[PDB]
Amino acid sequence: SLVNRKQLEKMANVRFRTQEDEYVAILDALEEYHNMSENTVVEKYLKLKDINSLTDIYIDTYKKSGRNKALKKFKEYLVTEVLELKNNNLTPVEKNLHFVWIGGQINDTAINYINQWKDVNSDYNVNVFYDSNAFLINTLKKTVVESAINDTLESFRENLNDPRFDYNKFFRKRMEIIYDKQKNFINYYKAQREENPELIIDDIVKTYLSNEYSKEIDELNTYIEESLNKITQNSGNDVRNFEEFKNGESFNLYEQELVERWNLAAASDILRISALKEIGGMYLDVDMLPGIQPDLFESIEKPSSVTVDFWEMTKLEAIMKYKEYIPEYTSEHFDMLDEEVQSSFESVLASKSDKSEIFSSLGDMEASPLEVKIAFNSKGIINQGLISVKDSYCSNLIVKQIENRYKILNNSLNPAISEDNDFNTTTNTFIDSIMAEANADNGRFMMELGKYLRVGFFPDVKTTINLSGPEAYAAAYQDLLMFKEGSMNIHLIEADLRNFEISKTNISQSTEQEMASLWSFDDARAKAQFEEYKRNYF
Ligand SMILES: [Mn+2]
Repeated sequence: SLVNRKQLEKMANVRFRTQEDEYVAILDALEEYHNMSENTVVEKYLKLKDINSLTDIYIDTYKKSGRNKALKKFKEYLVTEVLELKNNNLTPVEKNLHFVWIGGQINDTAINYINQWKDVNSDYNVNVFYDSNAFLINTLKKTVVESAINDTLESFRENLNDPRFDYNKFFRKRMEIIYDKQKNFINYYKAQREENPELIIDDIVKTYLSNEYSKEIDELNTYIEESLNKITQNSGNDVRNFEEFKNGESFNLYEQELVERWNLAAASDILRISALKEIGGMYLDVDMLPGIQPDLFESIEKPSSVTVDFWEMTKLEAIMKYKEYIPEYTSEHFDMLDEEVQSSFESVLASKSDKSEIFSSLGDMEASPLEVKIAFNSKGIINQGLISVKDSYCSNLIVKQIENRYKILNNSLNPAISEDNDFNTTTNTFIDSIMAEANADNGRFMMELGKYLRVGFFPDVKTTINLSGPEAYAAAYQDLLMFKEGSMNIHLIEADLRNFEISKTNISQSTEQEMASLWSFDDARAKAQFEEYKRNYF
């Protein structure tokens, strides 16, 4: 239990000192808190936050007071009480599974993974959010990028052995022309939406592709038709009917990533947490699979010669090898096992008859109305999996985190692009404003924001992480545990964040597709990629 009024008066007692107005404010607030056993969890949290805020104002008011030590310990006590509130007051999690595939056609292996979730979760409603107006964004990005690569490679022309025409110069010029093409497109798009507001993204993109890159409108209509057909046959849920999202203050951010930057990952980041906040349930990336039944392989000890991750991949590859639920799944790891272990897998799996003996079911999940739960990998939290009751407190904190970081980004970015200038001068105005607005609390973050316009077209850019990805989740967690909003500099350690992990049993993250998805544009692959562009062009 949290300390009561008398107990804090004893902790925070200083002889011959009268009780100040602020102090009485703290003690009254604590007394009121212990009289809310019949209030909602959120209400109790808010009272704990009002308490913490009052305690801070007292500490700031009487800086060298003798009560500050006890009151600081009381702050710690408040954080612990919040953890107890989150842990001892659970609610049902709405039985929804949320996936996102936007900007193009969904491939067969994604639908195979989703189908696994469907098969062992018949009681859960499944949403695969898509954007029916924007099936061509990825196509636009691919063709603009390919055109930039050709322009740059021609730009090198004869001097290929000139050492100062290296991959760095290649990517700096390629970025320049990509930026020109991108702002050309954004201008045409805003012109069209002014001239004919009836038009949707794909009309504008299709006629743009026809005019500027000689693509065939008929082929693009076929591509749209087939993509729409495939996703609607697989639980498609159109984001253009997501009214709460369309009318909220994150929709313009979603469309910024979608149509201005062509970053389908950033847009999926924006959307998944709004979906979660409005509907509740569990969000998954399409390369995640259901958790394996815990006892399924209890009889097979993991050798010491293989890492934990190796063994996880092995389990899945065995299941797919002898049950064939997903065709063409890899066996790279399973095949490296000694013959005896291989047969242990084969026999355990021949023992089992129905997929429900291999994959577990989510069932009836419950969570705190304060929290959203996130997955973990060896590098920390990752939002490939999230669990939340509808309108949870943390889902609001995460939405606010993302909207505020975009506020900071766009406050400096929008003035620079408003002047029609090239990539380099635009970057200079933009970065100048960033550094002007930097301070100790947001320094690291701003250094990341600096690379915004290069996201997706340059090696070693980590802006999305800081803008819409895991950093905003960690920032929201800190907001909760600090009784504030707007954290920019994360000091929570892994033990703090573990208070929000999804049980390992609810997701299989070690899949073939996700190890594929784990590649980074690391500036060695940039070198290699340059080498197969000049090898593929000459
Ligand atoms: Mn992934």
